[PDB]
Amino acid sequence: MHHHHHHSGSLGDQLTSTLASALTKTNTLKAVSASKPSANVAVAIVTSGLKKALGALRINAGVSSQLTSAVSQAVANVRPGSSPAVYAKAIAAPSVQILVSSGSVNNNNAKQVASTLSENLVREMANTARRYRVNVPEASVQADVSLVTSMTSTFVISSQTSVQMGG
Repeated sequence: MHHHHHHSGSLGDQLTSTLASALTKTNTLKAVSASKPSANVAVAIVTSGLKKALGALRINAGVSSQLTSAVSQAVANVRPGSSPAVYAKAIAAPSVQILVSSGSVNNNNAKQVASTLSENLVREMANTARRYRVNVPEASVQADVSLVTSMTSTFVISSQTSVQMGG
């Protein structure tokens, strides 16, 4: 819908691939996914992490408001009983599309925002999950934050046309 066609790999495409991939191996997602709670609580959990993530990145309230509305829709569509792969994707897809449309993420900070957003999102997501019979030990959450962050730390956008006028 917002993604590009084909040339240098859309920025959102890579962000979602990594963001979803990391969240797919995060207890914060495997615990809630395996718990098979419900789209009702799942939406509230994701929103909690989205608010903190965007708030920590000084993201405009306007864009941060629509991002939550969309992310919640996708997450509320996957329905309960679905692997953490679909949930993470339903939160990154609508996140990258809006993050890129608002300029909140570009070909230079995407790695930073992806690490911080996921770091705060995963942390908050777990906190809320606890109230939904999905408690998570700080020992596990910490690993999820370091894992998602490490992935971005070495995130390189394979885009040929990435000239910012410098030569």
